[PDB]
Amino acid sequence: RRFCHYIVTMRYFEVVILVVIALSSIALAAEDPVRTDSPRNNALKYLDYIFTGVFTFEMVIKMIDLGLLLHPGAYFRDLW
Ligand SMILES: CC(C)CCC[C@@H](C)[C@H]1CC[C@H]2[C@@H]3CC=C4C[C@@H](OC(=O)CCC(=O)O)CC[C@]4(C)[C@H]3CC[C@]12C
Repeated sequence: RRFCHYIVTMRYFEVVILVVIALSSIALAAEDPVRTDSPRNNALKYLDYIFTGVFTFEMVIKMIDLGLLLHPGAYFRDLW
């Protein structure tokens, strides 16, 4: 399945990741600090669920494809 992981990251995947990043940044900029229970916060929290799911899916794909700290050139070998 590692070849599938390699091919998924190339199937226009960076653009989708960037779109998710931008939309989640706008979602962060749209929160209401003072009204902690207003419906806007309720919608943005669902948006945050979606963005968290997408990001953790990408992170798991990266773990599987590149491998953990066991060797250089893998996950945790970058601060990013
Ligand atoms: C090149 C990059 C840095 C562009 C940056 C643009 C956005 C990061 C910022 C600029 C001003 C922000 C907006 C300022 C406050 C509003 C109102 C906010 O809530 C409302 O619509 C008011 C109605 C209500 O409170 O119920 C929704 C998000 C929004 C559009 C924000 C969306 C994100 C915005 C567009």
